[PDB]
Amino acid sequence: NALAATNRNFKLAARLLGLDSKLEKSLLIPFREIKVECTIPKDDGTLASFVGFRVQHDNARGPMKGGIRYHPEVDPDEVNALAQLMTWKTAVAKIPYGGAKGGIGCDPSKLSISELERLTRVFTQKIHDLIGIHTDVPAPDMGTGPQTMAWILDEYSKFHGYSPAVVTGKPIDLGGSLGRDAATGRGVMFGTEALLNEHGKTISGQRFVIQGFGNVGSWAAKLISEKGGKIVAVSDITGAIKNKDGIDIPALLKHTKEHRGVKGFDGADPIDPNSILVEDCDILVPAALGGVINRENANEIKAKFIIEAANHPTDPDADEILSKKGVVILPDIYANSGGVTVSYFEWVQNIQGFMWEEEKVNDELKTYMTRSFKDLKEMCKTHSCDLRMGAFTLGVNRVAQATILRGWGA
Amino acid sequence: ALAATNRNFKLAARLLGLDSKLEKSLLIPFREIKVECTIPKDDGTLASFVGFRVQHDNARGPMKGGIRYHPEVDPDEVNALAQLMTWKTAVAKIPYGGAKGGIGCDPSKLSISELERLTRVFTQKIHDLIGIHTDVPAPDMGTGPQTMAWILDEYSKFHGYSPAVVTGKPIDLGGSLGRDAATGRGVMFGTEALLNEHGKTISGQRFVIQGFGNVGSWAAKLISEKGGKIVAVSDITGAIKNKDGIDIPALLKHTKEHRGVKGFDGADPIDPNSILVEDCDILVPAALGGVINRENANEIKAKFIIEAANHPTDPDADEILSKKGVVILPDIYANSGGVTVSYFEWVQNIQGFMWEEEKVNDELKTYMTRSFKDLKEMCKTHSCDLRMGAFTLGVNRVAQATILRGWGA
Amino acid sequence: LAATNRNFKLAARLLGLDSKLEKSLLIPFREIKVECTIPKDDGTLASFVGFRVQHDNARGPMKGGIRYHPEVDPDEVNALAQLMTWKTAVAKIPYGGAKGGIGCDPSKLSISELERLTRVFTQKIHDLIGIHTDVPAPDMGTGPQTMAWILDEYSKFHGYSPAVVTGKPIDLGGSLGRDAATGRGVMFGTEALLNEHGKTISGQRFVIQGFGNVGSWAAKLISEKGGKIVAVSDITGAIKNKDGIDIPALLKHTKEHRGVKGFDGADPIDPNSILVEDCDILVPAALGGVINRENANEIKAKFIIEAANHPTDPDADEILSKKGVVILPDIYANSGGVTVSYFEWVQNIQGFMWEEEKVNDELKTYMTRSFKDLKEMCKTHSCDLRMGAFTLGVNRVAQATILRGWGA
Amino acid sequence: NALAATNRNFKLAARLLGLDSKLEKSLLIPFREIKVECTIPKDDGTLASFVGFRVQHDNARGPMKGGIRYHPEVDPDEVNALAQLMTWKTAVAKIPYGGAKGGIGCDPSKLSISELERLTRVFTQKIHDLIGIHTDVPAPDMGTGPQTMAWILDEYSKFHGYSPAVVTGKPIDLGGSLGRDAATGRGVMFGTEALLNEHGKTISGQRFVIQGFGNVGSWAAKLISEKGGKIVAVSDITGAIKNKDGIDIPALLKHTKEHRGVKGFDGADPIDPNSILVEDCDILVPAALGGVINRENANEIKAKFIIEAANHPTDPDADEILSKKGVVILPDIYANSGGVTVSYFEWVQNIQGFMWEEEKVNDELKTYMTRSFKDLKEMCKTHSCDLRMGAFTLGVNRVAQATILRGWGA
Ligand SMILES: [K+]
Ligand SMILES: [K+]
Ligand SMILES: [K+]
Ligand SMILES: [K+]
Repeated sequence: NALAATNRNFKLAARLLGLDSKLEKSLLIPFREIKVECTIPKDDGTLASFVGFRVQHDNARGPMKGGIRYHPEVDPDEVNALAQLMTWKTAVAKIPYGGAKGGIGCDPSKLSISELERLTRVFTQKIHDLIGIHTDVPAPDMGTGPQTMAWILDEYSKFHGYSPAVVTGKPIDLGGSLGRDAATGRGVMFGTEALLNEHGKTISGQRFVIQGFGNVGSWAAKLISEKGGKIVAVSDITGAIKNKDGIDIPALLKHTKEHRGVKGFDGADPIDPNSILVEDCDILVPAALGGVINRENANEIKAKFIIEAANHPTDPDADEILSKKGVVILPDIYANSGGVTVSYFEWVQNIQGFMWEEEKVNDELKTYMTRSFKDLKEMCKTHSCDLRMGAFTLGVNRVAQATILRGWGA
Repeated sequence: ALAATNRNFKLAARLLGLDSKLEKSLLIPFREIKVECTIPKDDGTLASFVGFRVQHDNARGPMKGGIRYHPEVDPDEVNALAQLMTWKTAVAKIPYGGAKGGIGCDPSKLSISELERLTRVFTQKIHDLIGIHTDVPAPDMGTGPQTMAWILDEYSKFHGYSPAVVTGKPIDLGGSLGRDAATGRGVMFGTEALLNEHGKTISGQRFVIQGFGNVGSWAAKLISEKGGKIVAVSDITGAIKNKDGIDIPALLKHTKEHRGVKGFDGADPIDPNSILVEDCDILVPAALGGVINRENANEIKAKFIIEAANHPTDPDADEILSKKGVVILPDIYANSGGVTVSYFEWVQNIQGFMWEEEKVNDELKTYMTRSFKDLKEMCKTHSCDLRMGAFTLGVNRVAQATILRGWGA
Repeated sequence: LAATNRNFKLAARLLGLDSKLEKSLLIPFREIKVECTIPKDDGTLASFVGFRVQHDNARGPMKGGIRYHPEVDPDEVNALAQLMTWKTAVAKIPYGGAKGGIGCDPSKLSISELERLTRVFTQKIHDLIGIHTDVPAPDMGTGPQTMAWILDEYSKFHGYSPAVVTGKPIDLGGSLGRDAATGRGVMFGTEALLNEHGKTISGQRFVIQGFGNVGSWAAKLISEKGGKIVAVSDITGAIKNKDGIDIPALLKHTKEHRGVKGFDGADPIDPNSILVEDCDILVPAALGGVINRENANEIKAKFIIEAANHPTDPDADEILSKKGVVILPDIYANSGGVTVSYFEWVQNIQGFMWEEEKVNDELKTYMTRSFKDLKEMCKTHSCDLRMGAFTLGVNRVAQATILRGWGA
Repeated sequence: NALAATNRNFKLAARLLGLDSKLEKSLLIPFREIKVECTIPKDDGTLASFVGFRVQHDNARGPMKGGIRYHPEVDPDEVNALAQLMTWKTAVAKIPYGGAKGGIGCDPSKLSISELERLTRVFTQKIHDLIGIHTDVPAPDMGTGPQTMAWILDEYSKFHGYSPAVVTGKPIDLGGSLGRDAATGRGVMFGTEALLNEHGKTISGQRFVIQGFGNVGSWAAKLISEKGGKIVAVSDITGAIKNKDGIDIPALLKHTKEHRGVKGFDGADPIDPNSILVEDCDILVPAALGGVINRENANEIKAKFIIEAANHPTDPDADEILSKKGVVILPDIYANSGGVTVSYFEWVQNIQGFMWEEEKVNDELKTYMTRSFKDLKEMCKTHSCDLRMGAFTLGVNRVAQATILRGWGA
């Protein structure tokens, strides 16, 4: 209900710009769509056939970037929307990538680790000629992780020699970047301060509600509290906890790693899991799932700021409700761009054959996100639009310019 | 009768002892590609088209399949034809796999300069996905030898001169002699093979040929030259009959002059809808699919039907004509002379040395008789009709190569 | 071992070969060792060494088998690779000599492990071989399926490459007549040898020691050319018939059973006396060094066809050299195999398979020409057949080496 | 030779870690071993045939690195040991290389410069397909030098285009690195300060005896005196000299370069050339050859610290004797790693197409060696072992982790 909106925002941005319909159509059509057969022997000896795939949407601004999703549900339209979304996101970030997205229709929880490596290596064999250091650089996604990237790297290197830059999100021992783990969360804290400063405020003192406590949410909470932010409520799959005076995030993290959830945490009262988004605060950070803010609860949001750390957490219905209430929303396409930005930095480090210290990684991230927020701000002033539309017009403009500069045939 | 393809495959897999897991893998195509083809039109404005190529199976060698320029593109049909080509090349005993591709577009609305432009972009967008030993495209609806010349030309910018990358080229650019008559000549070859098995020969037999294009005319020419009596021929302009035999050479001059058979002295005109039920020995549907169907199958008087066209017999008519004792030479074999000679064109390009036409035709006789022998022996093995014998033979060969090559332990 | 090197220096001195050029001809072009580590079926790791000696490629791509065997003597492997270089030159096929394998016991591995290992080996050497570089073939412990796996795995790195290996299944581009190739070659050379002496295969009495893949095929085609196969031995025992063993009937018996011992139509004889049987033509077809000091004087044949490799070590060579026993050397006699393996490659290069009659007809052409070239070397240097073969082969490699030059 | 101890140290380190015996077996086996025929025309026209070779031991952690030896003595076992040592050495240094080692069995002192170029190019032609920018990067060694590398670079570039990164040790005019001459000596001084700092000490004031005065030894004395180190005794090819207040190193360096030895230096009294190891001081630097410290001279060593600047300078017996005395030994695998580390920097600069100023080379060298020393120490803390074993365990562990992360197929 918010991802079908991708094409809508695009067409909206294209109309904000003076985009010609013929160029718009070209930008909509992906550069390449690939489906491959992945047949492996299972541990019981019998054959198992899976379909791997890769949508390579756009490469005008450089090599394509996108995750590999191991998930049984594969909608052709949905995957295409994500590949296109990555094209604008990389453009908003001003990193020299295009957008792509791939995966294998499969359920990893029903495969042995032996089968998952076997499956991953076959998939790499079937697409090795379609990706590459300067063509398409995959990344982890739902159902895959650093070990997956390691296996891809190993098999790919058999066909083209050692190629650490062919995937990002690798283990540190295999050429992964420092700061990759904290990247998206750190970006969320960075972008929040940029937006607050634009209103004469700073993170220090503000009250935060963080819905979701996975990698992104947990890191956000850590770095934000370290900036003086008052984290008053946090939820995860195990429950939701509140502390009006501020949750001690270091203590929570220590509890959360040991106990595998925020539930049972001494030092914060448990609260109704369905009250977390409507809890009283200044800044609301949806950091788990999509569609959690909708027509059913938009009027009950109390924050003046919503930092879309998760993807598509706010449906179009809630978007217009909160606008007509003075709520500013930092759109996900910008708010969580620290991840893909740092992945660009990982690739750069591999291209340069020399890793950066973490202070440099983080320093460049601050620079890239400061600049992109400024450009994002100026697009809004130019087109008298909200932040989300400013991000899409900014992204579509850059792709369109690069496309035009490179030309079509004769 | 086209969507019936999976029916023939699923049956053949059951006639063979194929494991259900291996059967599913054989159904899954090796690769499916969609590419953006945007070109500047003659007026300067942009035009965007989608090109595509389904590469179904390559167990038995490089993939082979036509390129279709047509605005209507059904994904299932494209996949079905690619799968069909996999079985057909296996029946032919030529070392290819099956593929099928094209661009969704209407060439009648494009200038010739735009069509070259569009063809070159498509080649640039897929050149890394085809190749001398990978995938050898060929013409199909909306493309022809000129299109192949353009592909050859653009592909060679990326890989050096590569005449073997496409078949159906002009003779001047390494196309094969005998390429025009190949399908038609193959039909006559398969007819004699089938008749020889019944102690009969072409000489004397009465032929009805529905459709008089390249395939139909060539069959009529070469069959009449073997002593066959063509008693009726129909085409887009009408149908003409002569119970004592139509003089094909004279008819060919009339049809080349008058762009149709209607008006030919030496054959009375007859109802174009009556052509399939005319009295004869051998009926050659050579125009369209499904022309022999549930409504007219019982009314066929021929003891043999030579499927020169593709899918001329619906499953319904297959059983009616089977029980009435009609032997049907199935399309997958009967018109394989074309794909066989396209293999010969490629072989000649691979060997850097063209064949005399007599060699082309002589190898074709060898390839189609030997494949008929194997086709015959499969039917006896499984007590099945020719069409089912062909699918089981084709699926068995691919399965053998797939199993020999393995799935990485 | 050093058995080969002994013939080589002898041939090198027969020709006027420069000692420095001779040293280079002896040194192999390349020696490769690679680690092949696979997970075993129980999950634990297993590490094997693969290897390939690439001896000489002056005359074209190198050719040689892959042997899966636990015993790996570096001296043997180099000797075999060097021998292949000479063998391909006597055959006049445009190949050089190479030889490789994996130290492992295939009898202790599942087919899953054997496939895994084969593919890993291919990954480890794919960049060191190729359709125009080095074309492997089956050998001890490998067969057509092994070639199929190599073909499949190699093709992931370089596209479909049927010509990268020979000995493939026919379903994957293997040659017709490949199975009978070596056996037919021995029959061809026997007729050439007899024709030089005013005799023909027809009428001559054959005792055939060994009835494996090669021996069985030899017996078949000679019986069909009128040869009287009067005694045959193999791993299970020996049978004799002065009027001739019916090779089809013998083949029927052996195909049902696992040996000829029990064959109606030939009474059994002593398994170790076959070499000393009364006949005109004796064919050692099993193992090396079997013709030796202990039984050389008791050979009654005037003709010995070396179907096996190194069946006569130097000791018997000189004993039989006197008294007039003719020996057709292994380097030529079993070259039918490597010749038809060349034809398999040619067919794959041409993308168009040959009828079997063409394979066999070209086989007859290539071996006749090489025999004629072989005899003239013997006449030129007043030497026996074995040295004549070495002189011919080493001459061809040296000529090719010199024409191509050394930079300068 | 403490060279044959290589397999000795490894199986120990592999046992200190929980290394599966089968994985230990694979880590022992080299990835590839190559022998090639190198036949060239000599200047008199006659043929000469040589055998070139390259052991490529391990590449789990990256491209292989190793020297090319032009030397008539070729022991296969020793060459394999050296390539294996390099695998561990690069892992301790934390540079992304594996270990290799090669050469040509030949005596360059019996060859003209024209024949040496001919032979060098023929060797490159025979192995060009087995090395590469991301595969295996050779370097000078005994019998080869910058000119050798220039010829390799030139001939290789005919086959793969300009490839300055294919070898290190190049002439500076062809992309060689600044500071490469002082690298090993400077590295010795860096590690010495790192070691002393853990003991609350600094280079300043302490007494140095430096045995051997080659490239490494001379540079060490130079850099050490400049930090305040008191070099009280020096040995070289011509003899040994002493000065209880400290030998004036700048003045001596002037004396040694003109005269080509230390024999004759005003400002330092001569001493027994065979007494050099038993001189009283704080830090003794064996900097010439291996096995110079053995059981016969171990008990009377007066230093609390031995900086193994040379390779294999301490035999196993003395290692335990000096441990049983409170003597700390900085092992050669770490102490002289400045060379290989800067060779990595040379490669990096060529990969990036942009040379570093010398100060940057030296600052990065300091960074890499302090970081590796800190890592080396924490390994000792975990395994309660000496510095030498701490280095092997650290290197073997890193290789083992990379190997496992990349996996084995199925
Ligand atoms: K596009
Ligand atoms: K398939
Ligand atoms: K040689
Ligand atoms: K290893």
